[PDB]
Amino acid sequence: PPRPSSGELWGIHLMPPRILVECLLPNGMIVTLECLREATLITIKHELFKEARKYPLHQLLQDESSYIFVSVTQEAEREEFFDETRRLCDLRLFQPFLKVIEPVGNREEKILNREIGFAIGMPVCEFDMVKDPEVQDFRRNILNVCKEAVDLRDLNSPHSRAMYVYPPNVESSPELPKHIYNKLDKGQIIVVIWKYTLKINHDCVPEQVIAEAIILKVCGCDEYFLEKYPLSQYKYIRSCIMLGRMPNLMLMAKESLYSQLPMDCFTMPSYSRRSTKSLWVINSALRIKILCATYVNVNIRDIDKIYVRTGIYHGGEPLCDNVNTQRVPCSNPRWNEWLNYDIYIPDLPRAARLCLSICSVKGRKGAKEEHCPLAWGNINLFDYTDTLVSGKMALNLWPVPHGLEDLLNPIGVTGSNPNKETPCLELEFDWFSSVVKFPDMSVIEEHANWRENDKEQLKAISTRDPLSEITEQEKDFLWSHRHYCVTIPEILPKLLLSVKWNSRDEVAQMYCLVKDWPPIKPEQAMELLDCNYPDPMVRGFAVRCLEKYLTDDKLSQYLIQLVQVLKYEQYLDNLLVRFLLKKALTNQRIGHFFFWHLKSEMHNKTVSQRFGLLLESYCRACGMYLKHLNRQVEAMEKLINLTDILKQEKKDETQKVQMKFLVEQMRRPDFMDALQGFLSPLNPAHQLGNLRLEECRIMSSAKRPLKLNWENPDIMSELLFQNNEIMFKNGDDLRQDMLTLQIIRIMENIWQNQGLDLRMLPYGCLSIGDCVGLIEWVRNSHTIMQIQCNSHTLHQWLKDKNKGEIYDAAIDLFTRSCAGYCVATFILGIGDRHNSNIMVKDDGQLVHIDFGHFLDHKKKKFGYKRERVPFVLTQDFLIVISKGAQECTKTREFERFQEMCYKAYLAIRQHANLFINLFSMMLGSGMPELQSFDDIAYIRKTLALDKTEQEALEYFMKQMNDAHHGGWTT
Amino acid sequence: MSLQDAEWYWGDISREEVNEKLRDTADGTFLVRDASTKGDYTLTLRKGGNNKLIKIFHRDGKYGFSDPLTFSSVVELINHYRNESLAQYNPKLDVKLLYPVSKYQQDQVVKEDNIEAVGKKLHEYNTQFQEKSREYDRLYEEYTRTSQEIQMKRTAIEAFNETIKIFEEQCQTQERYSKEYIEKFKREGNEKEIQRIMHNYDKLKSRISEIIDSRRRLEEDLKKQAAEYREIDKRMNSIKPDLIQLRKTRDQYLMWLTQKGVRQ
Ligand SMILES: C[C@@H]1COCCN1c1cc(N2CCOC[C@@H]2C)nc2nc(-c3ccccn3)[nH]c12
Repeated sequence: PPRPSSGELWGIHLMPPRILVECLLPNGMIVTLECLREATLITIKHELFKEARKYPLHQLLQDESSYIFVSVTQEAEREEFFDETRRLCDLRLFQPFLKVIEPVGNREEKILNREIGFAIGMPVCEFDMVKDPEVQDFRRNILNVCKEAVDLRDLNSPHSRAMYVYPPNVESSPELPKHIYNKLDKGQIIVVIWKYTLKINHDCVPEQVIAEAIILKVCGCDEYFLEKYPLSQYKYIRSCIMLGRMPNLMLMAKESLYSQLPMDCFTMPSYSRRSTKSLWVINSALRIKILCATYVNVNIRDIDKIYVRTGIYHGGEPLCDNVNTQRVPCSNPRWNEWLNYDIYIPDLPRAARLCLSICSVKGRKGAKEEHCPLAWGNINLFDYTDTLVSGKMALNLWPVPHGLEDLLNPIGVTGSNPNKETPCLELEFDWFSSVVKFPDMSVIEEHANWRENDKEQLKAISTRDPLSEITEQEKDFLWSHRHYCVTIPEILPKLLLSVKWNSRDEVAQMYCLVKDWPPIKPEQAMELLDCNYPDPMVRGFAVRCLEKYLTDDKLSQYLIQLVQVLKYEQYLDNLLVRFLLKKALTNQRIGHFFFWHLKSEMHNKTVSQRFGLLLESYCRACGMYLKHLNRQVEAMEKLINLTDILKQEKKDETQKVQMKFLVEQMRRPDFMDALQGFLSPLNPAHQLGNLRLEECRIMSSAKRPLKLNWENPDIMSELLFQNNEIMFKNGDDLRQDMLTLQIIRIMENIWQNQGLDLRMLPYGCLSIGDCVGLIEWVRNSHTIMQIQCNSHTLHQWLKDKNKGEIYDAAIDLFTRSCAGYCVATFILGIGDRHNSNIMVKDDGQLVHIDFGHFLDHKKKKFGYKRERVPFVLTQDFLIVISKGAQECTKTREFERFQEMCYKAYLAIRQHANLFINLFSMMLGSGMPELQSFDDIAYIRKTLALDKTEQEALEYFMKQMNDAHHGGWTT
Repeated sequence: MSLQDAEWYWGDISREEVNEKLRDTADGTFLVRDASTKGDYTLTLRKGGNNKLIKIFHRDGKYGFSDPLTFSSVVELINHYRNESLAQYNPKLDVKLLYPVSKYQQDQVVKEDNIEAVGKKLHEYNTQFQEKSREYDRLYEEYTRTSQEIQMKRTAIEAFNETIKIFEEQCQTQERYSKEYIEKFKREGNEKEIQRIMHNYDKLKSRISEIIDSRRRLEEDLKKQAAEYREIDKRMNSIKPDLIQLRKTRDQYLMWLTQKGVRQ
């Protein structure tokens, strides 16, 4: 299993300087050898065999070179140590013993599987034990996606290999926004190539900038202009235009970089080598027998009885009324009751699922009896081979997620709980003298073939948001004109909601429409991948939309949600996972975050097997980046062990003692080798060179986070950044703030495209495990309280910092930063802000930290049905925006500030479909603030989607006035 | 009669409040509210474990689900389909308006007319709710910590099992290689070498006995912690129903306080 901790031995976070190691020689003798904690295996094996001569039977031992060490790791694996250059303290030994054996088997294969198992955080050999045929078929069948990528990666000789390692970080469109283009001089830009300054067009290709010299690279990082994209379309150049920065670039020879490409080679693994009645033929109703359960955890006096709640679901919607079993006492969980459902079997859709749970009923207060779910479990009615389930089945149930109050959990994952020390419910499906299977699409397409006022409605229904109300009349109206909807393709989601999914007649027809349905925009296809659209044909159409029109930067921008929706898939082998794996294997910038998003949830047993199999297929084909990923993993593992020591055994010591311990440990050889010279997980284009120990320090806070500082080893590191600072957090769940920063980054993208330079600083934030993550440290930033350590204090600090002509630049940045944050926080409902949640840079850039909760998180604690204004511009912030002018609300600067907020609020409102769908794709993520579609209703109110666009602006203006106590006017 | 005095009319409630009022209700349960757009009337019906929205259009004091708008009042429109099926309107919906959700029962929770009496009671309930909320959140931490440490211990026990298998393989290995050499030294008279082999074997057996006893102590810890998990799990499955009802009672007293005070 995954490691319990990150220490050097079980129960020991750090080995002593010297330690006794029991060595088991192949002659039966056991030798007790004292080793240095940082000694290598090639040295330990040398001292062991000189000491072995002093013991019996030494003669029948072979040469030192004929043996290697084996031991039990903290993952309970018997790992053979083929790399004898490893240190004793880095072996992750369970106990301090080593066994001597002769190496056997396919050595190169065992070395790869160990490297893959290290990156995964789980030994690859555990997948071989899995009896489930769906798991094994996934491991073998998924390889063709691996083969495809490595083939498309080395067919263009060096070029194709480079585009993989250093893809171009470009926009989705070369069209330049108006406010960005106006910053250019007659449609050209001045660039400095390393000093040889030159002015050239913005539409010019990098090759013609090279011709202007009389491959390119950004100074300070590993970003390369390897494609003929318009120089403006590159994100680095596009950003320099907006911020007015001088684009410092570097030129070099393509052979100087092509030599550093390692000719990635993929090798087929070992597991690659080593009557049916139609569903429409069945003529009976659907019935399931709830046989028995083993136990439930609840005391007999505080709960009356228990029962099993079942229901047939198609995504989030039930296909028929839920059916409960009889109520039995807690001690006798036995039913053996054939539950009958109001659904005809041939009408069961392909994605039909059974959702059940063991509930506790306690009727002891008035007539209202409380029902609480104790455990839950979901089962696909059709397996991955289109086979309807039959016979008896045992299912181990999951704990109810925190905050879930519903009696069933259809959003949850299907399959049994791998933890067998849980309640187990035995079921029994009926049989029809043969196997039952879903009919093939060709053998069903025959079943389907077997005005103006209306145009104004259909168009208006497609403009609605994905969560807007849909009456039954509008469903019949949509179903009646389902053939005229092809002219308005964007209406498909609303149309699919109008289908009677518990009817084979209507489902078959809808299949023929999506088969020849024109592709929709990617941002609209992502909706078809959430928990509301489970059908394979529907999800296949969505995948094909992404395959044709989803650019790599939008894929990287939406990667979080696209990974989360993998949990909704019924089966391991689906088109979505093949598409995502392919892109991860053809773009390393995508693969890097693909790996870390999966790795960060390997602790979650609901998805560890799915994400573990996907990670195996990826690491097995990602080429030489597996080496760099392992370097990142072991770096994080030592930071986890360090912070675990500080917050466990040394939690009752002063910072003077802890820092002395920190600088002592960080100076060790094993620690410097692991935490120096590797790529930053926040951005693999950033090289984390050597540590600046004088800047590293334990943060004086309760959670004891660590601020770390690395040198940027890039030759031209002075042009961009010389210090690379990151905060390492171990204890706080950062998924919510990773999501919030992503949404804010998406909001800024919408504003820049609509010609609104509401500059935001979306610093990096990445969750790498359970309550462990990294956060990019913004340089030169101080909290508003730190600035105050008077109303003009904040304004004088920006005056003292930026003086003269720099004053106007800073005030503009502070004002444009409030516009974005003011609008984004109100829309999302971020936790209330204060002088510690808000920070400012020396240049005026505003930075909010620790967003925390979002949406109506206070409605449950305090039942106040009101939309909050989390960021209220105090008098301090209004003075800065007004350039020090009293009557700040009446200033021309404040009028332009309101115009930004108004335009930004409407801008996000106009793209509300994208944001509703993004949250909808996170409903199964596990964030208690985002569990049901009713939690997403908060942004439908803040964006005023049920009102006209003018009413929404009036609503936003009212919220701002009621929070700032007047001053907002139009 | 008026629509305001009708029980199944709720005025300005959201779709989410309707969902909770119709959660797990039997087919036929219904209620009428104003439009979210704010026909100005939406009928919500329970059917097949879903909540079907049926819009009530209004043209020139005439009401109906579709034109021709036959009915003249929402009350007459509701009562008619309370006694006849909806299949005559649309065949997909083959049910009647049978079980009404009344605003009368919602007024039964609060039992105090005085605004000072409701406010005083609201403060009591909201105080209890925060007490039980902080209690629940503390139990959840112990629940998560215990669950994680139980998983850690079980993995360690798996590691103990594999370690013991390796050390027991050493004994068999030493037994195989010895005996052959033990017999030779016996004829060769080298009794000192027999004792060195016997001493190393005793050294291996004692280490094995210690590892076995370390696994037994860990298994005893796992047994105790697994029992503590079941007890924490029970204490949470008991306060979860009480915390829900306590929050809903708190929310209703808030509803009573808002409706009884000045509004915009
Ligand atoms: C990375 C951020 C932004 O760049 C500046 C440094 N930095 C932070 C400084 C920061 N402190 C500065 C003021 O003194 C208190 C503390 C040492 N407290 C942060 N809490 C978080 C954070 C963010 C997301 C989720 C959870 N916690 N980030 C923080």
